[PDB]
Amino acid sequence: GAMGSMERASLIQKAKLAEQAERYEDMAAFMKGAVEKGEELSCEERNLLSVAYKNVVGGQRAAWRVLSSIEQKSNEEGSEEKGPEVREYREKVETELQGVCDTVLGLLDSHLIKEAGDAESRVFYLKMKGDYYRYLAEVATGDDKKRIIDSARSAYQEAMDISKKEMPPTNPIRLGLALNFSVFHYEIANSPEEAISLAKTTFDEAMADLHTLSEDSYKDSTLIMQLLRDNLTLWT
Amino acid sequence: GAMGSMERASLIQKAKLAEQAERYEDMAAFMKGAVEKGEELSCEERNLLSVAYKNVVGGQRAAWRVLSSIEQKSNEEGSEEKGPEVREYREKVETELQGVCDTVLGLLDSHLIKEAGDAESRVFYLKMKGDYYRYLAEVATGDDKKRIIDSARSAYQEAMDISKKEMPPTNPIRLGLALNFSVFHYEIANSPEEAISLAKTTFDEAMADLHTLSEDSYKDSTLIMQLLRDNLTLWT
Amino acid sequence: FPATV
Amino acid sequence: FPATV
Ligand SMILES: [Mg+2]
Ligand SMILES: [Mg+2]
Ligand SMILES: [Mg+2]
Ligand SMILES: [Mg+2]
Ligand SMILES: [Mg+2]
Ligand SMILES: [Mg+2]
Repeated sequence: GAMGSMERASLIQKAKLAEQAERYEDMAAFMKGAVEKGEELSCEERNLLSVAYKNVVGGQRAAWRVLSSIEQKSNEEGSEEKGPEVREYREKVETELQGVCDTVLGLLDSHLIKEAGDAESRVFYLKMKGDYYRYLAEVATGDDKKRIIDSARSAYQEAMDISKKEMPPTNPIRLGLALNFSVFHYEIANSPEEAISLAKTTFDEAMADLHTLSEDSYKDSTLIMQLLRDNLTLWT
Repeated sequence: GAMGSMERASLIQKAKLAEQAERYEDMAAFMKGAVEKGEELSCEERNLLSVAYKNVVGGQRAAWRVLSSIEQKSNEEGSEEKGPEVREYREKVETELQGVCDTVLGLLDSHLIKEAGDAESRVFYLKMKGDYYRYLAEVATGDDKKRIIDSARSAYQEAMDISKKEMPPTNPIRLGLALNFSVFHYEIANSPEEAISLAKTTFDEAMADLHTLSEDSYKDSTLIMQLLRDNLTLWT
Repeated sequence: FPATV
Repeated sequence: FPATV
């Protein structure tokens, strides 16, 4: 890898600079380099990894949606035939997105998840695994689509099982996992009732535990609780 | 070039799709491919080329400024020594920016400018040449800094001379050239009085010619006139 | 688009 | 930053 000659600490330093400069492709490359040094990541370092790739893949997903919408209108009744270009360029963006997802899943499999023994790190990485299989599922159409969906489900479920046993209901990782697994149910698994039930139960159980928290923990937890509520409002 | 096997019309089609998807790096690569087919560009095609690279280099310039500010604070009295990383990463972004500028200048030199005989196309390309030498000047520190600045000045001046002879004072290309050459004076050439004089004279001469215009031309011209006024307000 | 983190 | 086009 092109980052093999840079110090781990220098990679982390430059990832933070890239974030400040909104250079998220660079940030992701720096953090990939840091993961490949082979040491476990701290909480702050896990957050840098997540932020970098979330921004990269988020932009790809937005672009894919623009192009997929144009392509679908191109195939409506009365649309003028315009050649292969829209499909080709949608496929180009799609292939780049799949490549990023495969890269992230590769980092989790080699070897972040297997070395993660603490509940907070293990749940964080398994949530990420669910998330990046979910992004692969958003664009999947072939023989392995159901298996891609189940790979997302299985990662999220393992993360949920650990988080329920080992973390309080207000823990931001537990909350963000539940938020995203709820979206998985609604948008990927065609299970809106499960999505709504999960979001509501997560919100209510967190509400009942807020009284245990400091002001700073309360701010962290209620931020994600508001995202649960926002989704419930969209869906009901 | 990787676009050598794609049809010119397909490259232009995909540049427009990339714009809609806000994929400006792709848009620039498509338009570079189209230029390298060797045919002259239409007005719409020139605009696609300009938009693509303006967005790419604009993001690089913003990032370079963030990193340069961090670097300059790193060298103030009482700042903790933090190693070579800030300089290195600023240099990385700088080198990528210079590469984009060199690519654009290369397209203009081989062979867009020499084939551009109509005033509108020739002035458009010479403005671009001034602009991309100006971006090189923003980051230049070496033996050839003065020559880079003069290369920008010389391109802008030739564009100005043609535009004054061949285009009305409300022409949007003439106006945008004057706007940018005024910024060149203020920010690059350390000539704020020249910058102010040019912006004001350009604005007043355009104002006096608005009466000749249709509603649609009036909207185009007054948009850029407002940018002149905005700069004059910043500078006075 | 629903919210995810 | 001043305006340019
Ligand atoms: Mg070392
Ligand atoms: Mg495909
Ligand atoms: Mg349940
Ligand atoms: Mg051909
Ligand atoms: Mg340099
Ligand atoms: Mg004069």
